[PDB]
Amino acid sequence: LGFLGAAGSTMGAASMTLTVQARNLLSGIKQLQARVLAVEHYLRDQQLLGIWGCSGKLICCTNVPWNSSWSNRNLSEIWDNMTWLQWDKEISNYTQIIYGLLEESQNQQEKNEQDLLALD
Amino acid sequence: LGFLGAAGSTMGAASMTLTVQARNLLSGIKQLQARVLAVEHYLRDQQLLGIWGCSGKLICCTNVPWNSSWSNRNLSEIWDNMTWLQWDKEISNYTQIIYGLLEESQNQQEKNEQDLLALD
Amino acid sequence: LGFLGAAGSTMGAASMTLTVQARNLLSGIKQLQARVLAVEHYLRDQQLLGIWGCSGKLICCTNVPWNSSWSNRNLSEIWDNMTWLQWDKEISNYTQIIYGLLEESQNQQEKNEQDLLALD
Amino acid sequence: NLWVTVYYGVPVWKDAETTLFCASDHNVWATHACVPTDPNPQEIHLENVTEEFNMWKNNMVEQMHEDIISLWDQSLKPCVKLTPLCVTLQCTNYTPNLTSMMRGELKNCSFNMTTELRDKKQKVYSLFYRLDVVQINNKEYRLINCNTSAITQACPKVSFEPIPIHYCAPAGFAILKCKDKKFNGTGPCPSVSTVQCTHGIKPVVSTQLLLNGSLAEEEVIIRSENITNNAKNILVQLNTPVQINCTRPNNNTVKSIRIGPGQAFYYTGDIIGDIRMAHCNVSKATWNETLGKVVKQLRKHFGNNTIIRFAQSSGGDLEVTTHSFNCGGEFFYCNTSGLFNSTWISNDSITLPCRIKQIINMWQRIGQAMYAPPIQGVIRCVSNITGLILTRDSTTETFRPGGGDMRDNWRSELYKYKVVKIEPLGVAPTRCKRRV
Amino acid sequence: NPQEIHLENVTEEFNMWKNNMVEQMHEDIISLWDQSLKPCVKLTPLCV
Amino acid sequence: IRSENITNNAKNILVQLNTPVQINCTRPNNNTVKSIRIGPGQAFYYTG
Amino acid sequence: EVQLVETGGGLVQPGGSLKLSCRASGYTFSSFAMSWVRQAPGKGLEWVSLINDRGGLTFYVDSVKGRFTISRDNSKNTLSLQMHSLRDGDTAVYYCATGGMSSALQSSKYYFDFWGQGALVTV
Ligand SMILES: *[C@@H]1O[C@H](CO)[C@@H](O[C@@H]2O[C@H](CO)[C@@H](O[C@@H]3O[C@H](CO)[C@@H](O)[C@H](O[C@H]4O[C@H](CO)[C@@H](O)[C@H](O)[C@@H]4O)[C@@H]3O)[C@H](O)[C@H]2NC(C)=O)[C@H](O)[C@H]1NC(C)=O
Ligand SMILES: *[C@@H]1O[C@H](CO)[C@@H](O[C@@H]2O[C@H](CO)[C@@H](O)[C@H](O)[C@H]2NC(C)=O)[C@H](O)[C@H]1NC(C)=O
Ligand SMILES: *[C@@H]1O[C@H](CO)[C@@H](O)[C@H](O)[C@H]1NC(C)=O
Ligand SMILES: *[C@@H]1O[C@H](CO)[C@@H](O)[C@H](O)[C@H]1NC(C)=O
Ligand SMILES: *[C@@H]1O[C@H](CO)[C@@H](O)[C@H](O)[C@H]1NC(C)=O
Ligand SMILES: *[C@@H]1O[C@H](CO)[C@@H](O)[C@H](O)[C@H]1NC(C)=O
Ligand SMILES: *[C@@H]1O[C@H](CO)[C@@H](O)[C@H](O)[C@H]1NC(C)=O
Ligand SMILES: *[C@@H]1O[C@H](CO)[C@@H](O)[C@H](O)[C@H]1NC(C)=O
Ligand SMILES: *[C@@H]1O[C@H](CO)[C@@H](O)[C@H](O)[C@H]1NC(C)=O
Ligand SMILES: *[C@@H]1O[C@H](CO)[C@@H](O)[C@H](O)[C@H]1NC(C)=O
Ligand SMILES: *[C@@H]1O[C@H](CO)[C@@H](O)[C@H](O)[C@H]1NC(C)=O
Ligand SMILES: *[C@@H]1O[C@H](CO)[C@@H](O)[C@H](O)[C@H]1NC(C)=O
Ligand SMILES: *[C@@H]1O[C@H](CO)[C@@H](O)[C@H](O)[C@H]1NC(C)=O
Ligand SMILES: *[C@@H]1O[C@H](CO)[C@@H](O)[C@H](O)[C@H]1NC(C)=O
Ligand SMILES: *[C@@H]1O[C@H](CO)[C@@H](O)[C@H](O)[C@H]1NC(C)=O
Ligand SMILES: *[C@@H]1O[C@H](CO)[C@@H](O)[C@H](O)[C@H]1NC(C)=O
Ligand SMILES: *[C@@H]1O[C@H](CO)[C@@H](O)[C@H](O)[C@H]1NC(C)=O
Ligand SMILES: *[C@@H]1O[C@H](CO)[C@@H](O)[C@H](O)[C@H]1NC(C)=O
Ligand SMILES: *[C@@H]1O[C@H](CO)[C@@H](O)[C@H](O)[C@H]1NC(C)=O
Ligand SMILES: *[C@@H]1O[C@H](CO)[C@@H](O)[C@H](O)[C@H]1NC(C)=O
Ligand SMILES: *[C@@H]1O[C@H](CO)[C@@H](O)[C@H](O)[C@H]1NC(C)=O
Ligand SMILES: *[C@@H]1O[C@H](CO)[C@@H](O)[C@H](O)[C@H]1NC(C)=O
Ligand SMILES: *[C@@H]1O[C@H](CO)[C@@H](O)[C@H](O)[C@H]1NC(C)=O
Ligand SMILES: *[C@@H]1O[C@H](CO)[C@@H](O)[C@H](O)[C@H]1NC(C)=O
Ligand SMILES: *[C@@H]1O[C@H](CO)[C@@H](O)[C@H](O)[C@H]1NC(C)=O
Ligand SMILES: *[C@@H]1O[C@H](CO)[C@@H](O)[C@H](O)[C@H]1NC(C)=O
Ligand SMILES: *[C@@H]1O[C@H](CO)[C@@H](O)[C@H](O)[C@H]1NC(C)=O
Ligand SMILES: *[C@@H]1O[C@H](CO)[C@@H](O)[C@H](O)[C@H]1NC(C)=O
Repeated sequence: LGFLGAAGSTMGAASMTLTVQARNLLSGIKQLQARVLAVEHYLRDQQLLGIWGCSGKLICCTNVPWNSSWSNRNLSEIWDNMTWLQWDKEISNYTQIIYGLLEESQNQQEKNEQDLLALD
Repeated sequence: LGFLGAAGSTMGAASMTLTVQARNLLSGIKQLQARVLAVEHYLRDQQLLGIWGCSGKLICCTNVPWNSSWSNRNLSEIWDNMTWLQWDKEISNYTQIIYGLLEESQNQQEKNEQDLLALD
Repeated sequence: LGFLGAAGSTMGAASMTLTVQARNLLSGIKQLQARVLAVEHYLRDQQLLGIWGCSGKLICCTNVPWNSSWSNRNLSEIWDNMTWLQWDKEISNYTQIIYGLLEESQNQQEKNEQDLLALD
Repeated sequence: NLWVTVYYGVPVWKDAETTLFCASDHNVWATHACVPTDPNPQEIHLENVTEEFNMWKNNMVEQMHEDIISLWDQSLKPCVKLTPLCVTLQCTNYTPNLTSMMRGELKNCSFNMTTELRDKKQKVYSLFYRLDVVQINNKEYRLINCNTSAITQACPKVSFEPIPIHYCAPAGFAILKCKDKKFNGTGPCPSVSTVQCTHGIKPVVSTQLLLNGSLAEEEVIIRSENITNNAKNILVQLNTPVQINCTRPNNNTVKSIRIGPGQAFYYTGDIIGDIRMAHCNVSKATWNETLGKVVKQLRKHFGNNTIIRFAQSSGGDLEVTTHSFNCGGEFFYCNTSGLFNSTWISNDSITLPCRIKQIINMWQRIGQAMYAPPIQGVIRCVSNITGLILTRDSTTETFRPGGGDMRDNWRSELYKYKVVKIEPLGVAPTRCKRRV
Repeated sequence: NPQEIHLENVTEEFNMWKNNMVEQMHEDIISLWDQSLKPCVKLTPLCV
Repeated sequence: IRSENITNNAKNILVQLNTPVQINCTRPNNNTVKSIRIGPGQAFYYTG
Repeated sequence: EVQLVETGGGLVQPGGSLKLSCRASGYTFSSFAMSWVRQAPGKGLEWVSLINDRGGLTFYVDSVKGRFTISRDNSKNTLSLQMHSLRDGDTAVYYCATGGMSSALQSSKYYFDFWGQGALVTV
């Protein structure tokens, strides 16, 4: 479909086009500043993915349970009957909570891994 | 040997010096633009490696079979009797095909991993 | 505690605040040059972590033994009775040796992994 | 038994020099050159961190100096170049019958000025201060700049009032604050905190006496690179302000003439009422207490039973022999020899005469002169004296006012701050072995 | 050969009166205009 | 002997020597230089 | 000065459950790994379970791996062991012990250090 072609498709359809858009995030003092800022934004998103334990991944699973209050919808009405723009709006008030939990979860897992590697 | 010291060596000899050259990819408006462009090129290559499922790796193996038409040579005449410059010239017409297959292969594997993590 | 809040704490206490400071590494020609340089430094540190086999990790274990001459202290007097600034000063003369060993160790392991994937 | 474990995000840093950016919230200094400030900046106390500071090797001062000069020069680019004024002037004494200290000051000078059309000339009469006009041989005079430099007329709509500037570190760097109360500018600080940006520092330009800015919290602090080397300046930070009330009592009437196609020159046309001298008032009791405290602290470096003598400055240009400052847009050069004369052996105000100049050669430079337009009416300003710049000249030590190097007016606020580079990567032994 | 990708089910709110592309176009055009007059002749001898 | 074409006579030929040839150049006149001020902070230098 | 005191029930019928606990004092609870060891009335000592200092990692002998749960609360300085099914072969005196593991940044243990009074569980 091309860049943003899946924007109007359902979440479970648009989830198969992640590489199409990922490849378009990287591809006159004000223009140079714009390029530097675009690089900084890319690196900040990559840093967030790294902190959560998701390095070379576009889809990564975590150990943070869904708390229902964030969204109490069925899977059959999110992935099959909703777009990513609608979902993003629906949980825009909770994105700074979930991310914090994700960071804490990785911090515990990373330390646990170290302890499992210290058993002779 | 140092940076590019293995350029005249065989592919199977030059494959042991990947860190020497990897470390030299990062190490006046026009000069600042040149530095920003060098950063953008580095990040684009890292993005391609990430998409293919190769994150913190210099040598990574994939699930795309060699199709022979790309090059029907024996391993004994590629790694032992050829340089990387000659190889790069030999398959310069196929690099945009192989990369596409690599992206598709990771997309299938990544989804398969998700499904294997949904079995109780 | 916040950014650098653990600077005066012991190494085994400060090791639990790595995400707090990692998130603060990314967050007018001279100012643009300063921003480009900050990006280059970030990428050089990430490249060193990648070469050593540590990609999306803040704590990673290696196969390089401690050689004692670098520091012959007990674990009980490093992690419990020392800060990271004191440790950094104590081994500042050896950081270019350890890193070299780390690169060599990964080079051997990466090749070994390839060989283990060529056994039918 | 132990293996190398790599940690990223380690709370360590090293001394570094980097480019800082400004934040702030017309004027010769401006906010469009800076970013918005943080309404709620943070400061993180480091409970067990002791760091070594050295205010005399702090590279933040050199950057502040360069940035202030660059802003000053940029603010004079879209303004009027007064090249038509390097002409012969025919001057007489404006009020020759005065018996006050202004006899001989303020000359009524006539000249043939250019106008909008290149074919015509305009006869102009204006008043100039004696210090701005050099006799060449009504008598023939020239402007003082014709000998060495061109004059740019400062834009009359651009204010010279200092605006606090906050210096902020780029990502990857941090600013450490001493937070000690008796810190003398060098040595360790056992109460270091981490900040993102400095407090707002007003770019106040002055000599001898430091006006406005921060005060010491517990006692007068004597700061010097060496103390025993008499070639260095001594920066005295007071713990109480001393109020100084400065005025320009003359009700000047300002006229404006067009000197070219879209350019105009401003000059003093006349003075309404009596002619009075500009001056500053400092009270005797407050100043005497201030000097008593300064002497008490000086005796801790040069010993007790040592006589401490204050004296007026000696030679050099008015920029260094007088107290130079900008009061409401006018440039005052106050004598100060009533403030620094005394020997200390183990409501009654002091009035300091002040001279005013219109041709300013700022930042110790030659070739770039500025003309300060006159300001209509009477000027009054009240400032706080927050510190002094002293130089040291047996049993008696003599201290004199010094100054003129503006970096010493900034290496007096930027003394508690240090810039450090964060080094988040490090290694340490653990018992953790990679699975392999 | 520029591309255009139709979004089959995307409806977006537009406001031409708050579109910041106009302010940039205005600034860029003025800057180009002024730059094109820099290496040219200043007619100060004509104010006669 | 280096040339883009050799046979095209419109191109230059760059000849790189393997030994230097020393050339001794002089301006034997003992010129006395004077300086006059031509403006507020500007001066012109000429042979007096 | 280290005191480890076990509490919990005694005799239950086959198929029931019991929650045992251990109160610790005299040392920093959160600084040491903790474990449970049992001794049948006529036998020697048998290790039953191990929990690390942070409570995140638990280990069991295969004979109880699917039946016993070990947990700790570092704010209450309290351990607990919840046993399900309760087989005849589980009759033993259970002891609370400090040691058996370390956390990579501490020196190795691989031994049990402090032992509690013990409590007898019967089926
Ligand atoms: C140390 O700090 C003190 C306090 O900030 C400072 O004194 C203050 O200076 C300002 C600037 O001169 C004074 O503000 C002026 O007050 C007069 C009152 O008549 C106004 O007319 C002024 O406005 C005119 O000038 C402006 C340009 O400056 C124009 O933009 C405006 O349109 C008017 O034409 C202006 O508001 C302020 O009143 C004093 N404070 C006191 C208590 O008098 C002092 O100068 C500082 N020290 C140094 C060395 O700078
Ligand atoms: C500042 O004022 C003092 C006087 O208060 C000036 O010093 C006097 O200078 C005159 C010569 O003009 C001498 O005759 C007096 O004896 C001096 N008095 C003292 C106490 O030294 C001083 O020159 C003035 N400085 C400036 C820069 O104007
Ligand atoms: C748009 O919605 C229709 C259903 O109304 C669907 O058939 C079509 O595939 C959607 N288009 C995209 C690009 O998702
Ligand atoms: C879910 O969110 C609510 C509100 O923030 C919170 O009180 C609750 O504890 C959360 N659930 C869990 C399991 O933490
Ligand atoms: C969600 O699932 C429940 C079953 O738990 C069902 O009753 C309900 O109708 C479902 N809702 C939707 C929108 O599918
Ligand atoms: C977020 O919270 C605000 C109230 O602060 C509320 O008006 C808004 O609707 C919330 N967003 C969503 C998606 O519910
Ligand atoms: C160059 O080729 C020769 C064989 O002709 C080989 O022995 C030598 O090692 C090669 N050099 C490098 C740097 O590979
Ligand atoms: C190999 O390449 C040819 C030409 O592109 C193609 O027709 C053939 O199908 C490829 N082989 C496989 C297994 O796809
Ligand atoms: C490649 O391998 C084949 C065996 O399948 C052999 O017959 C041929 O000679 C080899 N070619 C080279 C260049 O080694
Ligand atoms: C690539 O294709 C062109 C024809 O389009 C051909 O001339 C060239 O030789 C090919 N490259 C290789 C390495 O065979
Ligand atoms: C500072 O040291 C004291 C012990 O002297 C310790 O109790 C305190 O927690 C330390 N502060 C930090 C932030 O590590
Ligand atoms: C430890 O360092 C010393 C000095 O560099 C070296 O001689 C020694 O061989 C090192 N130990 C090992 C095991 O290599
Ligand atoms: C280090 O461990 C040894 C045991 O091998 C012990 O004798 C020594 O006292 C310890 N030192 C410290 C500082 O804990
Ligand atoms: C590093 O080596 C120098 C000698 O070259 C020595 O003076 C210094 O103390 C050493 N550093 C440490 C931390 O021992
Ligand atoms: C102005 O110019 C006239 C000649 O046009 C001359 O006589 C007169 O003295 C000049 N006045 C001054 C003040 O230079
Ligand atoms: C002219 O300038 C020189 C230095 O450039 C200075 O020595 C001289 O005194 C000046 N002339 C007058 C009249 O002040
Ligand atoms: C400042 O204090 C230090 C002691 O920390 C002392 O060595 C230094 O000489 C002092 N300097 C001055 C100017 O008082
Ligand atoms: C300046 O300070 C040094 C110590 O840093 C001292 O040795 C020297 O004597 C001082 N200068 C004078 C003139 O005393
Ligand atoms: C200057 O003198 C002239 C007469 O020579 C007089 O007309 C003029 O008013 C005087 N200027 C002032 C400001 O009084
Ligand atoms: C300055 O003026 C104020 C009134 O605005 C007065 O109260 C104060 O005493 C004066 N200070 C001096 C030193 O004259
Ligand atoms: C004023 O200063 C002199 C020192 O010259 C001192 O003797 C006198 O007591 C002081 N007076 C007051 C009121 O402080
Ligand atoms: C006087 O100086 C001596 C040092 O010689 C010092 O010990 C003493 O405390 C000083 N007295 C006062 C009152 O400052
Ligand atoms: C003022 O200074 C003169 C020297 O210029 C000195 O003789 C006189 O004693 C001083 N006045 C006082 C009160 O000390
Ligand atoms: C100056 O004199 C004029 C007389 O017209 C008067 O209106 C004005 O208020 C005076 N200025 C001041 C500051 O008193
Ligand atoms: C002088 O300092 C006091 C605090 O000591 C402050 O309240 C006052 O505003 C200051 N005066 C000026 C003009 O800044
Ligand atoms: C330079 O040498 C090449 C042979 O490598 C030849 O083809 C070319 O014509 C020569 N050019 C000149 C100018 O001699
Ligand atoms: C210039 O060189 C080309 C070959 O590159 C040759 O064919 C041509 O004839 C040359 N020019 C002339 C004038 O001979
Ligand atoms: C040029 O000629 C004049 C006389 O016309 C003479 O005075 C002058 O010295 C000459 N210049 C030189 C450099 O001889």
